Formats: sequence, structure tokens, C-alpha cells
Amino acid sequence: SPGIWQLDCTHLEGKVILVAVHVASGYIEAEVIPAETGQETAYFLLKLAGRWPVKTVHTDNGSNFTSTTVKAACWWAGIKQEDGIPYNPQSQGVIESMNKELKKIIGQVRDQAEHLKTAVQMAVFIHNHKRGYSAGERIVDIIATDIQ
Amino acid sequence: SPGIWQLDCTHLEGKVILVAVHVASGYIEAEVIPAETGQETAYFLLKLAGRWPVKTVHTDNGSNFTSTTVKAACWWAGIKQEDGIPYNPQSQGVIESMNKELKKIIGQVRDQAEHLKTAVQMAVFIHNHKRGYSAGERIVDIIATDIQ
Ligand SMILES: CC(C)C[C@H](CNC(=O)c1cccnc1)Cc1ccc2c(c1C(=O)O)OCO2
Ligand SMILES: CC(C)C[C@H](CNC(=O)c1cccnc1)Cc1ccc2c(c1C(=O)O)OCO2
Ligand SMILES: [Cl-]
Ligand SMILES: [Cl-]
Repeated sequence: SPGIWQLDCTHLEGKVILVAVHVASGYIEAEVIPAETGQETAYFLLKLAGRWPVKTVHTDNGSNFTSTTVKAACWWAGIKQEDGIPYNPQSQGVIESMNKELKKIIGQVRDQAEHLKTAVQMAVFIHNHKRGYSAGERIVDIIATDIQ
Repeated sequence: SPGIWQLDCTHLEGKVILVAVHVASGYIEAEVIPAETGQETAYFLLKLAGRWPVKTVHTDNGSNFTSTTVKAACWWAGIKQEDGIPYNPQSQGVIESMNKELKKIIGQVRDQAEHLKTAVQMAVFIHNHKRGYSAGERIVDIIATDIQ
């Protein structure tokens, strides 16, 4: 459980927002990309795995599950690539609610940033710091408990 | 101490590698940028602070210390912007040695990646996972101890 992440891809202003959620904590990392390609997803995963101990990734769709570049990145980084099928149906709703929450924050900061990518990073900040512990506090505690 | 980061800017293949080091652990985050501008540094700091609890940043040079965009990002993210003057002279050497180590890793992976930005992220991964604890383990423990 401390090593499990879920990929999530949402759309805003004609651009794509790629999100990784740490399932146990609700902590996120996100980036704006022109389009969701295997290459972009692969690069995003390399970044993520160098920063947190990523053991398993539930991919966001079949295309990224199939992509040879995504598979190469998962091999390189020692990540077990799994499907993101919501065998527990509440998983879909939780992800959907997070996407709505994130878009709401983006709208609230949108004026403070010229570029969407900046607004997204502000939204990541606000999400991870929101309290009662924050997602940022929870991910650290979960992982620290695991090491020890 | 758990909230203190140091910025570091090094050069390779005619491009700029911007690095943030968590001083107490040796954990790093890095990005390739065309050139070190206030705007790029500001954006990098927004990303960093959404992901880890950044309380203080020792800026890498006077230009970034002075930059109004960097100051705006530090204000936004609740970061205390400080100088990076090595009042303890061993600080310069430690940073220099890390830059050499990182360039060495980049050279060792350079063949596995078409693009420098990819090689840099692979180097971040290898640095943070290198064991006796790893930098990734140390940053988590330090921060977890602080919350508790
Ligand atoms: C820290 C925040 C409060 C301001 C900072 C500077 N922007 C403005 O002053 C501004 C505000 C409103 C309208 N137009 C500009 C945001 C920022 C930082 C770095 C970047 C950016 C941006 C961006 O504006 O997207 O783009 C890529 O590198
Ligand atoms: C996971 C590694 C092992 C391979 C992966 C794909 N590259 C190759 O197969 C390859 C290797 C050597 C020469 N030409 C191609 C690397 C990668 C992933 C995502 C990206 C990339 C790159 C990149 O190659 O820089 O560029 C931005 O998005
Ligand atoms: Cl790690
Ligand atoms: Cl945080």
C-alpha cells in the first residue's frame, strides 16, 4: 500500500492534465502536457519514481498500459505496471471528485498565473497542504512507518 | 533543518541543469532548462514547494535572489528566501562534488536516453535511491520525525 500510485488524466482549456495520486494518502503530483502520449506518460513516471518509492502504478487507460515506452520506463524504474480497472466501483467516483476539486482550485488561482501549467502547480500545492492532517503529512507518515 | 533546501545550477551539453538539494538528507530534485531565468527558477520552486514542505531556500546566486518573479513565488508558497553564501566553506565543496557525481551518472545513462532531460531524471532516481540509508529514506524520516 505505501508504494501504490494511480494515474489520472483530465482535460481543461484544450490541454491535458496528467495526475499521479498516492492512493493511501490522497497526495498528488501533476503536469500539463499537450496530449497524453506513451512518451509523455513514460517521462512523467520516471520523474515520479525518482522522487517517491513507486512500487506499483495503476495506469489510467489501455493505451498507456500497452505503450512500449511506458513499459520501458516501468522496467527502468522497477515499477510494477497494473491496470486501473475499478474492481471497487467507489474508485471511479473518488477520482472524479478529485478532478472536480482540482479544476475548482485551478479556477480560483487562474487569475494569479498567466499560464495553465503554473495554475496547475498552485493547485497541487493547495491540494497537498489542505488540512486533521494534510495529504503531504499522510504520505510521509505512511512511507516512514514502512521503512521503520 | 527539515524545511531547508539549497538551489544549485550546473551546466552540461550547452544546457542548464537546475537542482534543489534538501540539505539535511542529500535528497534532490532537478530539471533541464534552456537558461537560468527568474521565471524558470520561480516555476521550479512552485513545483518543489507543492511536493515537499519547503520552509527556507538558499538561492544559488544574486540574480535569483533579486528576481521579482522568484520573490513572488516565494511569497506565494510561504518560503523564506535566503542567500546561499557558504559561511561554512565546506558547503561549496559538497555542492561541487554532487555536481561532479551527477554529471558522472548522466554520462553512465546517457546512452539509454535520447534526450538530456530524460538522463537527468534517471540521474535523480539513481542519486536518491543510492544506499546505510538512501537520501530518499533520510528525507522521509527527517520530515516524519518533525511532524510527530
Ligand atoms: C508566483 C505567482 C503569484 C506569479 C508568477 C508570475 N506571474 C505573474 O506575475 C502574472 C500574474 C498574473 C498574470 N500574468 C502574470 C507566476 C508564474 C511564475 C513562473 C512562471 C510562470 C508564471 C505564470 O504567470 O504562469 O509562467 C512560467 O514561469
Ligand atoms: C525508459 C528509457 C530506458 C527509454 C525511454 C525511451 N527512449 C528510447 O527507447 C531511446 C533510447 C535511446 C535512444 N533513443 C531512444 C526514454 C525516454 C522516455 C520518455 C521520454 C524520452 C525518453 C528519451 O529517450 O529521452 O524523451 C522524452 O520522453
Ligand atoms: Cl525514492
Ligand atoms: Cl507538502
